[PDB]
Amino acid sequence: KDPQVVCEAASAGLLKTLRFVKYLPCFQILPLDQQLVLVRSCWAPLLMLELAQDHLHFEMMEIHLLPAAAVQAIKSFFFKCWSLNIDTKEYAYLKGTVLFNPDLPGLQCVKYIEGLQWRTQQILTEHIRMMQREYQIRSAELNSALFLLRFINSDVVTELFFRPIIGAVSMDDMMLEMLCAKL
Amino acid sequence: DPQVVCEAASAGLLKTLRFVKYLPCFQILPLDQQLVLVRSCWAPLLMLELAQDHLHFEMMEHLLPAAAVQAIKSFFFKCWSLNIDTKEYAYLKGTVLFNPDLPGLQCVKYIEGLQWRTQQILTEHIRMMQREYQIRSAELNSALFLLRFINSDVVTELFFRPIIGAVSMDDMMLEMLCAKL
Amino acid sequence: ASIPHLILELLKCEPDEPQVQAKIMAYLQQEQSNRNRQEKLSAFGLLCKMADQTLFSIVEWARSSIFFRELKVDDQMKLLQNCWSELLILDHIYRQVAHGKEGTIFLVTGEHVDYSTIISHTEVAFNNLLSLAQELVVRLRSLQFDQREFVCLKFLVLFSSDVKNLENLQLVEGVQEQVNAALLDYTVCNYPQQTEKFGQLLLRLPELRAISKQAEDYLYYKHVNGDVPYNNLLIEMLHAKRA
Repeated sequence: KDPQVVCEAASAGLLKTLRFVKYLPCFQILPLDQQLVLVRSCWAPLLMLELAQDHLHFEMMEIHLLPAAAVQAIKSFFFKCWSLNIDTKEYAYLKGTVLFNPDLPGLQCVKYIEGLQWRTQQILTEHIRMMQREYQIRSAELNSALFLLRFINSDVVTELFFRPIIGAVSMDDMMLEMLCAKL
Repeated sequence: DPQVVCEAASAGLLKTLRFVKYLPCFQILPLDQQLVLVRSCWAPLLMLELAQDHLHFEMMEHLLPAAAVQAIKSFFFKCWSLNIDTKEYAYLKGTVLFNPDLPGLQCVKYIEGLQWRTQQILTEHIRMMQREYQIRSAELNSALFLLRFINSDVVTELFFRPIIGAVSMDDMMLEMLCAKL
Repeated sequence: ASIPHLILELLKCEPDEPQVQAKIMAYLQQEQSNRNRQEKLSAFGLLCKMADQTLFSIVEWARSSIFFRELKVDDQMKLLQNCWSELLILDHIYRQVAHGKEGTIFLVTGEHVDYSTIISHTEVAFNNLLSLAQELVVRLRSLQFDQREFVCLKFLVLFSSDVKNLENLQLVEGVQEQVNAALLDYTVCNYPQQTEKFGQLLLRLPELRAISKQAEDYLYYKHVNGDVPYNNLLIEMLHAKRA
């Protein structure tokens, strides 16, 4: 079946995500207000990026507990990632691309993140050339999955995976406790 | 012949050390390390330069060590025999310069990588033209296999004693690396 | 023996000194106690984590500072990206003025070691460095130095007008000249016959911007040998500033 188990594996995924982010030097060096911003947005895409990586195989039949194409976007994305054979290294930079997004509203450290994204693409363009050849083709392939990700929503995710567990709590409140808890 | 060859044997030694010294991935070294390398690679790297410049020279009844002499001779010939192009000669030199085996190294993992990227960038050159990798590859490794028998004590006596007269090729080196700094 | 209004409140931004060593040392003791089947560190790697924490603490000290608080993050990070080394070193230096003495180095963890036992157990590249620091720790203890002129310097390094891109350039313009003066008063005030002491302190600055570069170059060198821990902060700080 779907509900308790996937939501559990999904929730596990959220932790691993935040642990990843939290330990980044370029990240933990930021003030909390700013750390909180980044995370209060990217958490949704980033979770998706993790779950694709752990090859999450879920299917929710439906024989406020459905939207329609919304749950499709997720599968489509997963499959795209899979069909592209992404190594742990690329995943890591992909997450980086999402995380360091200077456009996010509420940032005050725009310029700082500019450079972080820059280096993010830098170390990536480098890895690509390292592994196999080209960079014109593989770049488009990656941006391909990223583009397919921007259409996920962050209301659907929380509802599909977390509402069963979290119940009646603001996901945004959760992040704060997570930027502090465990570790 | 003596003044003739020794005069140019140094023109290679310097031609060599300059190549090494002005190497960016080389500047990043504590010198004490940066030296450990040169303190060994110099004899070979030298031979590779001379063999690249087709340095011909003969002998006379000038001293005794024969095995030492015949080894050098055999080396230059095996090199010329293999029609080693410019790039190949370069990549060979790097291969000599970086070996993590040298005792006293504090940066093994670093040069191992360099060692790696050298034979890597070398394979690409082969790919680009002369096919049959294992062939051109094991072929060059043959040249390198010869260097093993050189001492570098002999190289000294051969091309430098007549000109240096006892200052060592230890005292020499130190100067070089910092001189053109 | 009184101090100007500036330095009085600057001393208020101090980190404590008992509070930290508890934090850090417990963190490190925790880092090694940690359960990884692999990953020894070990002596070096662990010392990098120490240096990291120090820098973390140094950033808290910074953000939790009066003149630093105003002026927003984008610029906050630019100041940090310049002196992160110079400060990290200086902190150590002073710690060697306070609790440093004979042939004994005092870590920020409150532990101590023999300068001789250190120098022998370390590579030459790192000697040309530690010695270079001591050359200064002693040179300067000689000039009767303490926590007052210390914190003056911290801000001086942190707020160097010799940067580049930023908006509130006026703020640094201010404090750079507002602390130069504030220090000058204290120079002769609570001290006997130094006369040119101000010029001397202000003189040992590049002599530390210089120990810094060489220290970074060392970090990069150790980093490139893989010896530096995974998510380490110094190497991170180095790549932002370097390129």
